Amino acid sequence: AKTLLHQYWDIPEGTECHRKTYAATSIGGASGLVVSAYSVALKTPTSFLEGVARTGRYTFTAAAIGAIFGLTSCISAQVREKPDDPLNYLIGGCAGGLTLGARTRSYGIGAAACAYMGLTAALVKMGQLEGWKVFAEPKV
Amino acid sequence: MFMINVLTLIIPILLAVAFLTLVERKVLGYMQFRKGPNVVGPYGLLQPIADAIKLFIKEPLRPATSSISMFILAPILALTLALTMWIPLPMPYPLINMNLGVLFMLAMSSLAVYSILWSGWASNSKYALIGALRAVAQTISYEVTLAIILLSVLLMNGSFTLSTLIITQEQVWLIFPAWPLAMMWFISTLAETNRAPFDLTEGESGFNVEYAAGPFALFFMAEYANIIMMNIFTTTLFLGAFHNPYMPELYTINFTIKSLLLSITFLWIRASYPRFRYDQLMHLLWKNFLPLTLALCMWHVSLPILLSSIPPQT
Amino acid sequence: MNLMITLLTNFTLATLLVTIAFWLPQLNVYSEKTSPDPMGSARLPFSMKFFLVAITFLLFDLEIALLLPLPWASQTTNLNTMLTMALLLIFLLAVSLAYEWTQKGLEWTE
Amino acid sequence: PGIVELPSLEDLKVQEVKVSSSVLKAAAHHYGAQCDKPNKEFMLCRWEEKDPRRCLEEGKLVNQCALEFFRQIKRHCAEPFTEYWTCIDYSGLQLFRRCRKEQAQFDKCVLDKLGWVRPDLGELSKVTKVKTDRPLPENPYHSRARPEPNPEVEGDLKPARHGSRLFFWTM
Amino acid sequence: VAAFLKNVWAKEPVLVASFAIAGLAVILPTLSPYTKYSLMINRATPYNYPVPLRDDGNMPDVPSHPQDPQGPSLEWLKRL
Amino acid sequence: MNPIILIIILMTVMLGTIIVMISTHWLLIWIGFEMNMLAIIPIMMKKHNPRATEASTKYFLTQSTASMLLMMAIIINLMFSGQWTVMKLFNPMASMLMTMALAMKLGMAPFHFWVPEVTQGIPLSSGLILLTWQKLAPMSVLYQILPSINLDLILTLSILSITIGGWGGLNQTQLRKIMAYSSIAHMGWMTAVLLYNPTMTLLNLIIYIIMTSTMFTLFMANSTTTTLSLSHTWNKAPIMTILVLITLLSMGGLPPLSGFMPKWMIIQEMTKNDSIILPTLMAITALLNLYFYMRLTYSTALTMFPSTNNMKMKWQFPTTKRMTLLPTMTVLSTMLLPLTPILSILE
Amino acid sequence: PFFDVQKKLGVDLDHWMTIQSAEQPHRIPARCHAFEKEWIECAHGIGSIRAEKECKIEFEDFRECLLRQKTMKRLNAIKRQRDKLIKEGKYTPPPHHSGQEDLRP
Amino acid sequence: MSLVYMNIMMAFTVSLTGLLMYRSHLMSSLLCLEGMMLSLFILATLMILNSHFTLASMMPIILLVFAACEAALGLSLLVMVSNTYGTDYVQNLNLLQC
Amino acid sequence: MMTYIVFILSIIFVMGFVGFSSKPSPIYGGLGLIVSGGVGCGIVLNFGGSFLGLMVFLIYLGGMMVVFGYTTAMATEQYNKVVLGTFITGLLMEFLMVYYVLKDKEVEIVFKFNGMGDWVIYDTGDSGFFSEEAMGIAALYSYGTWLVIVTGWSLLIGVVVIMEITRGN
Amino acid sequence: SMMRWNRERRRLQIEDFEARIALMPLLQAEKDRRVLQMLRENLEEEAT
Repeated sequence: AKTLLHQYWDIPEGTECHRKTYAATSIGGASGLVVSAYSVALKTPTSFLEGVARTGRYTFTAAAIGAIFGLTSCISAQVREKPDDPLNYLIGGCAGGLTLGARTRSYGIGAAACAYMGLTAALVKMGQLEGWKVFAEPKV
Repeated sequence: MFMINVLTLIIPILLAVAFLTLVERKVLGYMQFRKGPNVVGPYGLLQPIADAIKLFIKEPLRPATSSISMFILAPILALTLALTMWIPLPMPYPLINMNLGVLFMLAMSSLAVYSILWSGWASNSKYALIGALRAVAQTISYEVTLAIILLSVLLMNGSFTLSTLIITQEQVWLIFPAWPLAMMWFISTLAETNRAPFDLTEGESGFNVEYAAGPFALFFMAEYANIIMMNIFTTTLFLGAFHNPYMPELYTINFTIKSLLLSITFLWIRASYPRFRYDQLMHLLWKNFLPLTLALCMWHVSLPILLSSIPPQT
Repeated sequence: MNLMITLLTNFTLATLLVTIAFWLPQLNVYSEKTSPDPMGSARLPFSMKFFLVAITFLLFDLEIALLLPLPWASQTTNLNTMLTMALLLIFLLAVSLAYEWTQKGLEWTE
Repeated sequence: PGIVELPSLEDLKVQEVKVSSSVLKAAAHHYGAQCDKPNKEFMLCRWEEKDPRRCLEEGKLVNQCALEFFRQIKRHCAEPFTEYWTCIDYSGLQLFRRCRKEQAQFDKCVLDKLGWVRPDLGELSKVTKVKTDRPLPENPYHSRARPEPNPEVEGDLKPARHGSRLFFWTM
Repeated sequence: VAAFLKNVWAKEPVLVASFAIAGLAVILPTLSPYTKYSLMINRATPYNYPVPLRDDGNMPDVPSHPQDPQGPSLEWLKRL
Repeated sequence: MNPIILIIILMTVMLGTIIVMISTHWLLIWIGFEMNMLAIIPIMMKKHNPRATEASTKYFLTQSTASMLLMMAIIINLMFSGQWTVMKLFNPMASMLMTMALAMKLGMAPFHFWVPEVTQGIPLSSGLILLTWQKLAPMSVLYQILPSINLDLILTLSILSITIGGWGGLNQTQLRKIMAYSSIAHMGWMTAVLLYNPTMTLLNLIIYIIMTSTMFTLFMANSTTTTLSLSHTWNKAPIMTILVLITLLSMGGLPPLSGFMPKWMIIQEMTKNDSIILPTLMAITALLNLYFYMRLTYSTALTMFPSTNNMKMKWQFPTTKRMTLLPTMTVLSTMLLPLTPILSILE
Repeated sequence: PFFDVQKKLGVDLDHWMTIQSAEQPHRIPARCHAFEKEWIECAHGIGSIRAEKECKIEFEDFRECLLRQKTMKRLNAIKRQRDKLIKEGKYTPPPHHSGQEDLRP
Repeated sequence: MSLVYMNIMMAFTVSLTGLLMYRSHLMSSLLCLEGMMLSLFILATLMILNSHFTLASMMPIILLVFAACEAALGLSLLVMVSNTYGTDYVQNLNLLQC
Repeated sequence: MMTYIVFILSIIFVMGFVGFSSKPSPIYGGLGLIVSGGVGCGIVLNFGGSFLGLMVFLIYLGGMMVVFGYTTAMATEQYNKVVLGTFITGLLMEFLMVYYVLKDKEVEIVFKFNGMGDWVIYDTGDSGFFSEEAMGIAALYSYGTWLVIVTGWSLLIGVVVIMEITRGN
Repeated sequence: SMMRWNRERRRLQIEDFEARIALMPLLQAEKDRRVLQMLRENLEEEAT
């Protein structure tokens, strides 16, 4: 799960949209696969085909989230001509939130997902720029 | 060449158990003022052959077993652990000379109860299951007392090698320093093989009643081979003979006579006493045999230390 | 190799005898029987005493396993410590037996 | 890493002692009593050097001296030794107690023809001293230099400066 | 005390015999003078090789030969 | 249960934990863990209810799986290191196996599922014994092996435990499940700081033990198992309601009470290592623990729920329960902030 | 916490079984006595960090004695190359590797 | 490492996966747990006897006995379950969901 | 093919585990565990552990699995796709490991495993006039005082616990 | 009788053991030369 983030981050910002979109789609698909595995383990489906349908639904939803976020972030960083800016990732996060609202067939979830996912993606880009660490090595 | 040795070990076992059935009938009959079989052959010598041919051509029962795998497998394990268990016997030289022959025999003794358990489970009658459970409990309890008695006697001996028991008994028998252990060992081996007065399935059901004539015959062969070998084990363990390395036939004749006398003593005990109850034999083990076994185990742990009588490891 | 050969010989003689006993009168021609014990309709009720003596056997068997290597252990150089530990093991076995005796553990299967 | 230093096949060539185990066990006590010095020197060299390749010449001396034992058996006491080792060789465990009269005859012939005294109980199992010319290996394990330990703690314990210095706590 | 002992000898001889045997086993090694003989019998068994010591120059107690008078003796085990 | 047998079983539990604490051999650690499990099984079966049997069965199965994984880790470290000394492990796979084994033993998420289950089905004294004493030995084993602990795994377990404990305690009405989820969140707090400064882990362990002891002692003294009887407590004795309000205030980390002491110190050891996102996230999540503590204080002491007519009879009888160390544990858990540097005795 | 009761009280409970080069019955040595002895006498009293960064050579030697990765890797290489040259016909086994050596003793 | 180490580790792994997926019974899970203990026994004694660790040969017997004692405890719990719902099915142990 | 005997035995060992990891029935699971225990005893027999192999036969099979089957006979009253499915799956993966490590002689899953026989790692020395494992077990009383004390106390406590919790009162 | 025979057995055992430790050095030297010869043969085969 470390090589997927590495292959997403080694692509420079706003250079090749296809590779970034594919990497973000793979990361989203892995997250959706984990979520679907935990859902079918903790809550047993009434049939095998129901379980496969739920797994496919979760995987496709999260893959669409990742693909839309990566595509929108790379296109906005290309057209706005600045690669090191968290506003591009904020726009991509709101696009992902709108994709979540389109997947869940509601508007309020879409608006809240736009706001919070845009904030989270901007925070992720800010941490990548400033070198913030969440799993910090013990140095003191 | 070695397979010839294996066959000359295993075929006389079957001959000995068939003529043990004959000897049991004759000796039991003569002890209650009548005769045994003396019509079929000269003094009934052809009786086991006639019984075998009769039992192998009878119609099989074909019971409605829940499982056929356990039904087949119980005679397999019974006969295999009856015949494998003869190989480390030093008569005066064993077939397989092993460092831990006593532990091997104890392991197969513990392992032999699965035939009873699978025979009880495979039969569809639950009363047979209850009888099998009681027989299993009796066998494992007397397994415990057999293990402790064997441990104390081997602590006198000093090693687990079965052939060393001939060397350690060159001067005097081990029934002289260990006669309470000898008595309790004899009763424990009597109760191990479901021998009178410790059999329960004959009195008020059996676990192997549902088996056909052939499988019942195979169970009988396994049980009687166990009886003969247990008597031979008691003879080797407590009543060892004089062994000459240049004439092994002296030791062979001597321990054969002793084990024959012990088997006749088994049949003699069968025709003297009424049957025990199940709770009465549990009371005999857990409240009478076990405290004395633990006390004599402590005594035989401490006795070679305080007497400068520790035997060699080799 | 000798022990494996003896085990295989005993096993193959056993299955040959079982196959002969189970199949030789099967080739004879007879008449079949209908599919039909005092407790056929009644379920089997649980008894705590048999399970109790089973677990008592298991625990005494484990302490027997602990007590077993005494013939090898008697040849040591710390004879006082070996004697003390052996006597302590058998004393704890007897203490377990007496505590099972006092608390009505060996009841109706005594 | 390194290349293993191995002696050539000419360094490993010696006249063997081609006798069976019962032949050796028959004359084991007299071999221990008479051939003690090269055996003890070889065993001390083996336990000090911890390397067979450094002891080979000493081993050759054993394969010489033991042979000089057996020839003296062959010259003078061939037949009682033959009977004794045959009697030892018959039994499965090679027990000494089954061959007492042949051992007595062999020992009598050896004593009155060569003056060898059989050792008593515990005599061969003694620990002896060996005077040898080869020096003691100062580094038999080929150990390198140990790492330097950390500096220890020294000096008197002064009180802590301005107390705990934990946030607003003065002490 | 004597009435109780005769009472348990009347009702439960098996427990009385077992307790007597256990008490004898637990108090007899501390009184028999043969335990030390067991200790030095177990000590005198040569399981390993008696590896010789290098002669520094001053070891009068250690022998130079197996048949030398120095070292431990085993006449007590020969006689007992 | 006989008093002598109960005393012997309790000293067996204590002996097992002490054996885990004082031994330098991995086999003795395993032996002490089995001693602890085997001796604590009957305490959960003190009442002989079907719920107690099911709780004991679930606890037995989880502890058996944890002990088997621990033995696998010990055997792998034996193969790859050739020694048994309780110190850093010499294989990452053995370290991972041992870490998840001790996480299953401590009830860390996502192995937490037995903790709200089991604590519901056992009496209050046995639940207190579980949630306080059973957490000493695995924390000692985690203390000894921190050079080989993977940082990613332990921090993931810590944040999962804190989040799941808060979101689980947000829903319950029963007191024992609330204490179970609070325990899960607190062990997330204690394991989040382990690789930076284990003295703070010791301090948080001690403070959590004192607080859980005080709350369970108050519940045993008032004989309350749901929130409605705790609401009823205002009529029978108001001082008990004041004490549970103050203790629940302290359990949420509200200053100047002593529950602010551990977590704040934990932050002081994680901003030193330039980790700022994680302590802020953990405080934001512990606000949910403060929320359901506030809900309990609203139900118990800050208002007066209606009582029944038979409660008047309970006005005529003084309580006779041996409230052992209740005032001492109430004082020590709430006014211990001005003696904060005393944690230096644990360094 | 690790309460060192044994070192405070001077008693020995499990230190005899911790390591492999300890005192053994009848002085029976293990197969990696020297390697573990050298590693232990290196890493004594210098701490875990200096132990893991200073004498990694001794620990690698001890691990190689314990598991024999490189030894059977070399054996695999030798046997594979021997089988390949046997198939290619450029190599034959000597008589002393075929069973007619009339060995040393 | 050797081949038998791979085989014993795979045996432990399949017994662990057998334990973690309950089918219908509890006796089957108990048997899976004892299979895990047996694989641990075999791995430990193979490692011990390979390296000639003399004293450590006392260890696996303890590894048997303690764990075997635990097995007895587990059986008793199963019997208690069998005394309540009449069967050892795991789908009756759900009284603590609420 | 004889020199791989232990390895061959090990195959049956893991095969026996798929006998009861699929969990067909407690009787058949017990039979599979019995076969696995016998195979493991043979495996440790081929390494020189005779006393430990007879410990496996005497205490595991004849002592504990007897009680397991004895309690099995008091449940699972006498009279699937999933059992056969996971049996086939486990057998297929097991033979995949066998084929791969017999093909390229060096595989890895978590650790690097070698494809040679078990005979290579054996010792070339002789133990003398004693069995090293035998005296290692015999040192339980001379050296393992603390281990004996804690094991005996554990067994006594286990007896007390067992007869206490099944009283029901 | 058992104590007398066991003491005699101990004396015979230590006699056999002292015979073995007298025979040890020759077998040790033979084993060293044999393993060196085997290693040399393996070295030559690895070379060719």
